[PDB]
Amino acid sequence: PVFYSSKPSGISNDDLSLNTTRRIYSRELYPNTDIAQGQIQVVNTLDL
Amino acid sequence: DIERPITTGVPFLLVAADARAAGLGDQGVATSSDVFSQQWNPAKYAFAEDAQGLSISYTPYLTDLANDISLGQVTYYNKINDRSAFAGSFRYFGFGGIELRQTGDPNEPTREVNPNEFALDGSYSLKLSETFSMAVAARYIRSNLKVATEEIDASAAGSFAVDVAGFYQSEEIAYSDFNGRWRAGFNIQNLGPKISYDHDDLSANFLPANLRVGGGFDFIFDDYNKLGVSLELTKLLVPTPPGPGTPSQSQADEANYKKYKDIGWVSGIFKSFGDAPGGFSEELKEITYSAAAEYMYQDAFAMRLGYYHESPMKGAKQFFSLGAGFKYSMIKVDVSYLFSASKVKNPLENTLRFSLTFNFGDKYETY
Amino acid sequence: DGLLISVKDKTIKVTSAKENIKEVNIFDITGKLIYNKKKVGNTELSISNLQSADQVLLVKVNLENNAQITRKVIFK
Amino acid sequence: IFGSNTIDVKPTGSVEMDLGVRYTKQDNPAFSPRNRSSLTFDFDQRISMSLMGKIGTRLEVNANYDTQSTFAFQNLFKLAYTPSEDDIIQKVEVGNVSMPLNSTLIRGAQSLFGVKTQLQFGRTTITGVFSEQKSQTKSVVAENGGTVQNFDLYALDYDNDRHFFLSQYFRNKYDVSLKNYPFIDSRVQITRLEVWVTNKQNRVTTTGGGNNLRNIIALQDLGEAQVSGVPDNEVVVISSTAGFFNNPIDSPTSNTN
Amino acid sequence: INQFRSNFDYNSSPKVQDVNTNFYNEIIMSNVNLVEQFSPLIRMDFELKSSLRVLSEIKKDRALSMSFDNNLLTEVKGMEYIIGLGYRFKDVIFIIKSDINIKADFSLRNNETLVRYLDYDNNQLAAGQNIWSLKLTADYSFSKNLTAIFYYDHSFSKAVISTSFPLTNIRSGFTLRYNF
Amino acid sequence: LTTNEYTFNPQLGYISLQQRLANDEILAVAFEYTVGGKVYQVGEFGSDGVDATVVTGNNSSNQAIITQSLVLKMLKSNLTNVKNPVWNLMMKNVYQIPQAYQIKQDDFRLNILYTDPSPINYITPVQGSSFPPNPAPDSKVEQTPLLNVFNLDRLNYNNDPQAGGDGFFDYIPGVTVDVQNGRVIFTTKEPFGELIFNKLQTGAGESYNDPTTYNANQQKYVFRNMYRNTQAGALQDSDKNKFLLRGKYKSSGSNGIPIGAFNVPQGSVVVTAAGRVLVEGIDYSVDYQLGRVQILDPSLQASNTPIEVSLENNSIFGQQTRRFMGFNIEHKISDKFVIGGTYLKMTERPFTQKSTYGQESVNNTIFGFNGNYSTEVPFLTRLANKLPNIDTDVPSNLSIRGEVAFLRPDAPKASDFQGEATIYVDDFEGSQS
Amino acid sequence: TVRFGALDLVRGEWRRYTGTLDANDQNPDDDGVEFDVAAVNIQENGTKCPVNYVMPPGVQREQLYNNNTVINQNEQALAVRIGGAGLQYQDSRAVFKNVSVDMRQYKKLKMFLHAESLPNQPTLEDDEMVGFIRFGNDFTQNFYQVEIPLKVTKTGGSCSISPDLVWMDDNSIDLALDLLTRMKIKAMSIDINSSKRDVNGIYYPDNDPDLEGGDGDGKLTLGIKGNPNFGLVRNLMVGVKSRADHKDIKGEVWFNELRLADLENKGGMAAILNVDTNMADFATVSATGRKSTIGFGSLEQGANERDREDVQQYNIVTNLNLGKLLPKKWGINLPFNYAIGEEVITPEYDPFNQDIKLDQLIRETTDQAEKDNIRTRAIDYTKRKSINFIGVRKDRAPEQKPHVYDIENFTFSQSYNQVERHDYEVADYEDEQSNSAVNYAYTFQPNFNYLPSNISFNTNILRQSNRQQFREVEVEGIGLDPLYRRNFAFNYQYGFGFNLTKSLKLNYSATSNNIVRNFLNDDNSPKEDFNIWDDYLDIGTPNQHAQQLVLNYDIPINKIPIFGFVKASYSYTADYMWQRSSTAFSEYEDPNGTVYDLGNTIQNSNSNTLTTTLNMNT
Ligand SMILES: CCCCCCCCCCC(CCCCCCCCCC)(CO[C@H]1O[C@@H](CO)[C@H](O[C@@H]2O[C@@H](CO)[C@H](O)[C@@H](O)[C@@H]2O)[C@@H](O)[C@@H]1O)CO[C@H]1O[C@@H](CO)[C@H](O[C@@H]2O[C@@H](CO)[C@H](O)[C@@H](O)[C@@H]2O)[C@@H](O)[C@H]1O
Repeated sequence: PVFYSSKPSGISNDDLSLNTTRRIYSRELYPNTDIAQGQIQVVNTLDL
Repeated sequence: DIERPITTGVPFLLVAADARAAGLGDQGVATSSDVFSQQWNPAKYAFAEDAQGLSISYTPYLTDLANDISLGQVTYYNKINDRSAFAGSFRYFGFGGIELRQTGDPNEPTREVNPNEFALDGSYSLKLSETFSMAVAARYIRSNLKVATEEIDASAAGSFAVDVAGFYQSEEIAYSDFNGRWRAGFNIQNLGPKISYDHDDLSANFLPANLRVGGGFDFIFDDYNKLGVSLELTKLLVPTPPGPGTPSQSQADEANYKKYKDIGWVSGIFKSFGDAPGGFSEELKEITYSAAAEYMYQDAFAMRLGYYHESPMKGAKQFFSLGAGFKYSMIKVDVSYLFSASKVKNPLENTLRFSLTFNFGDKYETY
Repeated sequence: DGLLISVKDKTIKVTSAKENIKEVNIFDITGKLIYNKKKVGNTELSISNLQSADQVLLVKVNLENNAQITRKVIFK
Repeated sequence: IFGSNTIDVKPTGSVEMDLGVRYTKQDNPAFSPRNRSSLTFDFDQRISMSLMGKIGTRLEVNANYDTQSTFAFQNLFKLAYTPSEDDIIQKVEVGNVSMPLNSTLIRGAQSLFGVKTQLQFGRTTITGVFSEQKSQTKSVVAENGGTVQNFDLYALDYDNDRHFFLSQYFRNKYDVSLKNYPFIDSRVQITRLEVWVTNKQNRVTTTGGGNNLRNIIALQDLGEAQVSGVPDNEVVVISSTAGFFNNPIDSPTSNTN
Repeated sequence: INQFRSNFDYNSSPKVQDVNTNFYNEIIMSNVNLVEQFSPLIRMDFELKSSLRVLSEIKKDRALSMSFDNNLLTEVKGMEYIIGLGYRFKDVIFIIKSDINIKADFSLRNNETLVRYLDYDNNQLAAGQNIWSLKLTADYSFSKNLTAIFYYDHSFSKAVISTSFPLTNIRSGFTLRYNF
Repeated sequence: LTTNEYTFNPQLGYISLQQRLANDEILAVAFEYTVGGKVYQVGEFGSDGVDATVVTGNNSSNQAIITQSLVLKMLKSNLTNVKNPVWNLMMKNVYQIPQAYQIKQDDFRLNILYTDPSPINYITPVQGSSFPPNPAPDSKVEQTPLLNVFNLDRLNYNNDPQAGGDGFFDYIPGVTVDVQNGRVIFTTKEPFGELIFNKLQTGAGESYNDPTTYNANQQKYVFRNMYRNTQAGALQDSDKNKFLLRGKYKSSGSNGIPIGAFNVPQGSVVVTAAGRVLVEGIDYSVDYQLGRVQILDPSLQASNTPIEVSLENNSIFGQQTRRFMGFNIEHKISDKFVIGGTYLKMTERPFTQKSTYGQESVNNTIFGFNGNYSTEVPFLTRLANKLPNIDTDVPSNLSIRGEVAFLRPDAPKASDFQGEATIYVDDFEGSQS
Repeated sequence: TVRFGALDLVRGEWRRYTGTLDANDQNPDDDGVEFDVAAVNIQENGTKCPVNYVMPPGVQREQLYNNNTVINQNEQALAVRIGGAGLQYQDSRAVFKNVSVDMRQYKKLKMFLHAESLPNQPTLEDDEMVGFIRFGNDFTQNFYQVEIPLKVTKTGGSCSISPDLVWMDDNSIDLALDLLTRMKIKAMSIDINSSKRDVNGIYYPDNDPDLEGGDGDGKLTLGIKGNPNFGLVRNLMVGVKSRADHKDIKGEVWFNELRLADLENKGGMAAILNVDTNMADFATVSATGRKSTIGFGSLEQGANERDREDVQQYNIVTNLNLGKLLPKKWGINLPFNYAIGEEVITPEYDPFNQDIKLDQLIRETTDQAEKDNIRTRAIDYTKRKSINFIGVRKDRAPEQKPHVYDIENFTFSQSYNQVERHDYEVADYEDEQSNSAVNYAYTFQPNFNYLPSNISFNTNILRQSNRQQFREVEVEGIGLDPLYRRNFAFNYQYGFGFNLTKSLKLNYSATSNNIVRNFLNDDNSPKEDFNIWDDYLDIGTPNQHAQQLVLNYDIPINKIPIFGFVKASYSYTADYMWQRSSTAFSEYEDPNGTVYDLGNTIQNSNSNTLTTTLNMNT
């Protein structure tokens, strides 16, 4: 999450929008799933 | 059932934190002035009878399952003059200390985490006229309800909100059988920028902006018996999420959700009035109501009945509430119980909310 | 007080020191019975079957001497 | 409406309120840099209040609120309005009310939270109640002292993966040696036994019966002799038994078999 | 000796040596434990006339265990330093005068487990623990019913083996108690 | 394993573990036993086995380490394989009695029944066939109790042999019962397999290991697949798991009846001996804090009559909210006649609109009319005064208490689907973990 | 780059049933039929390609409160996919589960079924694939089977299909259980070898040319094989069968919301009458009579917890103070207790078949002998009688000197309990128990002293007789042989304490338990015509004997004025126990024929203890 919240040096917003590096949210993959406010709202995918 | 509930962050700001108001069906915008009158209507803090007061309130969650999961509130008001008052409250919903263990060794340092959610607000209330007063409150809300794991960040999410309240209390007017008193109040709460739990500007949730309008009348008998009947109407100032579709199949839903989430809070407050296929007849459904009657004997015994009803299509939290209050010398003890009447399991069932307030300082006369 | 709860990875190991476990009930923060084992009679418990849509889940275990002890745990 | 104006409702006990900060830092290299340290605000309440009193010799108030125990049978709230004996209403009870019934077919509820009222018309007593029940029924059967527990197992419900024969010799002798029980037609007496399991605890301790960690190679056919009534391939897994055995067909299990 | 027993191989048979060419022993055992405990190694407890009391105690223990199944020496060492200070400031003025009771508890526990081979230097650090803690509390009675207790607990646990991580827990704040 | 982590039978040569091995865990043993004057060892012990490590050299630059391994006997393999004899080493004739720790004789009853569908304690031959003619006395099947069929009943109360048994389970603390663990062990390793196969066998052409050669009577009762396959694999043979071990055991521990609850409300305990309600002050005593019930009636203690104790425990969690309402009339006809009309209604609030089987909600109503009449009877006192050596003056009394109650049950409208009271056998929302 | 948004090993509660269901195939592990079981969710399968998953009409997502927020729970259905080569004409594939369901209180069994054709596969036609529910005790011998042809949802256009066209009411199963009961009654008269049975032995009323009305349901096809019971459903099964003669069908079927509806809410009645009278502190008579009808129960009892049986019970207890019939000059405590009672329980459902009402089965029998057998075997009759003479003793006089030979020190306790039972399991059950206890106790009040401080002695005669005869449920013609258990015992334990010296203290105790074996012949066979009062005062052969001896000695060594500081003290506990071996040991016979006596067992124990203070001062 450091790549998404606290923008590190050397990383631009273009590198964070490629569909292979962008953050995945639960509404994108599970639009019909209701998550309590304040809980995890992102899908922590396993990238190979 | 519930069709298209409003998805707003930090929902615990909309939960009653004091026993007195919770026994009145979660209404305090038009009731008599009290120390707990910060979450509901700070504008009547200038109408308080005592110089200053402090209060601690407790609301347990899942009483049958386990303790330490509760919402507490600490409020402190102080009026320097007869026209102005400074108040400050702190609400804290917490699951208690939770140990993290991944080993069975008795000698193993265990990390203790307390996923919590608190809101600290301070309000200034100024009595403009002899019977009318205004109040401005600033609130900081922090949420740390998640636990830090691998690939999961438990960084707390913070936000600010502004509350504008107004309270009117007419003088004691005599009638044929009693000398009652009229009260009215309005309060716009949670006006601030979106709170982002993921710390991303693209994924941000609206603050639970609320609008409460209430009015009440007090019948006074024998100079030592009071019966205050009050009614409050509550409406959220957040646009309704799109339902079936308001333009393939999932493309319309995705576009509608993207359009809904790409709305500023300033614009969203004005967009709250409408944004639905239904007209004013269906728009009236968005307003929940609460009707309460409080009986006061010798200003030391209080018996409160309340009925709070939300729409069946959103929220769907309809219940009755009983409450009792006792003042011995300077300490008021309030206990409230809730009888649910909705098809959904209310998490406040079988819960006896408690409140304990100490009032001290000089006494100010009430007009 | 005699019990050593532990959540290593998608499992909840329950060990009762010098006592016998009778029943273990696991609740989510909503109050739903995501797991129930009415009959164990063993010192060591290993659930390893929770779904845990949220992180904080409540477990309630009673021993052979009817000692209701509840300990909140975070699911890992 | 009330006998007097005196109110002696008195509180007792204690209340505590803790406000502070909790800072936790765990040096886990796998954690995110944003999870370097967690600084949170801690607020705790320890309400331990009781409240006993009367209001105008007509209201009796009894409350006990303590947030350190099960609220189902420890947090109590009782309001009792008792008018004069000449009034139609004899008792109004709010809170922890009870509904005792002097009947066997219709049992009442002892722990109820709600409204209970009592009216008396000359000689007819009407007791009404509307509440929530905080208890559950439980029925037990006791014969000659202690309770009786009934079990209904099935054949497939045996205790699996817990009981093991020490050898095929014992397995094939079990049925014959127990034909005339309680007499056991077997002179075998296990004098020493050591059991080794896969070590997933990976913990070293002196109080756990010593630290006896050894490399183990377990053979399936070790100590296996032939059986008169059982064919060889049901006793050993070795593909060819030519010269494998060097003892009589009914030799007891031993390393030299 | 938790479990010694007679050996059947120790008989009148001509076979006297085992596979390891060792003469059979009449009594055979698996583990032998030498436990030593200074509980405490020292305790200095002294109170001054200024209401200051100091209680310091050093405790130590060893749990040597020789196992003949693997011929390994498991040595568990433990050291514990405890310090406790109690002071009472007299006539502290906030119109409000009260005494301040200050209690400080410092602790330092070091535990270590080694597995030693006899034939060569293979001292294995099986487990370890190093936890120090400091708990300060200060009481102040504003009245007969209202009391305030300032608390500060600081516990740091270092890592001895890599399976555990250093853990710092710092709780601090105030506790207000009102009695009726 | 430590000595407290397992037990073993010195005579029958089997072991029982404190914790079962439901995973790929490997079990190895080394045991030495004595038969008369002979001593047999089957494994390698740490006392007589090879050294753990042998080191050659003085410094690590030229040191050679030889780590030697003990040779043991495998009881459980790393990879499960039912086709190997190591699978047969696991006992499948041991049954764990639920919540049993100290089961003892005179407080333990066990029976074997055949549910098809009702529980029947004997085996009938399949239609068109009959049991083998002229069976041995120990191999009786025709009209024979199942305890005698499975060799669990051949002794009297004092463990002495009897012709047809005493009809009760043979309690041997070393052969058939594990007292400290509350386990029941059959006298044969495959009681529901080879034993009943031999009981029903009609010739030498029928072999137990070849299920194609059965005689249409072994095709019904012989559960071979529960011994040649795992329990999950044996689930495929559903028409064989028809034998029910039904029994009871008495748990006392200490003096007093454990009602399984603490700090129960006063007056919430009702005790019934043989259909009559006992007196809370005369027939029994209740310690509410410890939840103990002590029977004070001298005749009832040594009576063997099953006593039903009902109580209301408030130490419940995760239960549906119960709304209890109703009224009770207490009209008084005369100074010695009371008529009551109690009416009550108890409703439950389900968590959701789908009530799964077992978690059912009730909407019950019960209304009853009762009459109490207590009168003084000087006639009985005067009659007793005519007895030889009785000259008392205490009044005699009579009391008639009648009560008629009607129960009308119903289900809450919350747990109703399409207007009907719905209970979901399986909504398929709990599957697929 | 491959980003797994989710990666799980998914396990199901419905097991893929391996093994053939039709006898025509006999080789299930062939035919290349890919049978898969999975789930379809509203949260994960809402955009499915053939048909987007939608809830059945009327089904709403469950709503809960997680933390001040309304959360809609997931709605899921069980998907069964048949592909590869396709099912044969009558071959079927099903998934099963082990449950325990009692559906006797509900009238309707309901379920939602959906059918669709696999993509890139030949289209499945209507009335070709059939959804069947098979429930009971097993899937091969005893089960109810309910089959329904499935209407295939049309695909090809938009993937989003309305719920009414997905979960069609034509494919929905709605079965009345009275149809199952009637089918079971009809199949009772159908022999297992009759031609009306299929190859698998399943009896379908719709395929019976001699039966009018079929199975009673025009949409569902009902079948029964081996007398199952829906009052206890141990096994449940849902699957797909085929109907296409010259085809191999492939498709996906969704099962959703298998439920029980139309609860039977008929009430019940109960009546209790109590007559309690006390007569001049001498007589106490308490008569209780209870009569409860079917369906009565408590408020909190569930659907299956209510009493499915008529109960008629009474109990009379009489307490008499017989000692008051004697003059009070010599007080006698002689209480007499006589407690009789009996209960008759008639079940709502016949114990045989466990799911047919007793009245319905009795009416639909047409056989007087069978009707009588069914009526008689259902009755559960119990009768208890208890006679008690516990506490028989003579009270001490107001001013009397205690003596060792005084009869007032004795106490007598007699108890007789008799239970007669007969129900569906036992045709006759007799349980007699007699306990006679005589207790004696005395405490003496004021070279070495030889007068004991106390004397303890008590004897116990405990006789128990159980006769248990199991019934033949088919006919009341012969029955099983009765089984006899007897526990005639004679237990006596005595003890005494001695205070030989001011320091010495010797407590001795000895218990002996003997077994009376007068009811056995020369061989190990009990005698049927034996009475429990035959020889009551009979001492049997010894069975167990325990002795305990505790000595305490303070060692008064202080008499010599050289060792006046020693405070020595010695304790010695000696225990002995002789245990008689079972007859299998004392009369063991080897296969060679020789009879060997293996002897009894003896145990001895010492507990020596020495404690010394040894004050070095003085
Ligand atoms: C953000 C909140 C800050 C915290 C505020 C604490 C205020 C403490 C003042 C104690 C108090 C308030 C009751 C509060 C109790 C709630 C405690 C909650 C516990 C939660 C678990 C109790 O006083 C009552 O209690 C009795 C105690 O038994 C007292 O008895 C006696 O008690 C002792 C003599 O008073 C004797 O020693 C004892 O012998 C007697 O018996 C009585 O005097 C009285 O009935 C009385 O208030 C009074 O004291 C002064 C002191 O300067 C306060 O000055 C204020 O300070 C700032 C205000 O902070 C303001 O800025 C400032 O303008 C203002 O000058 C005023 O308030 C004033 O009115």
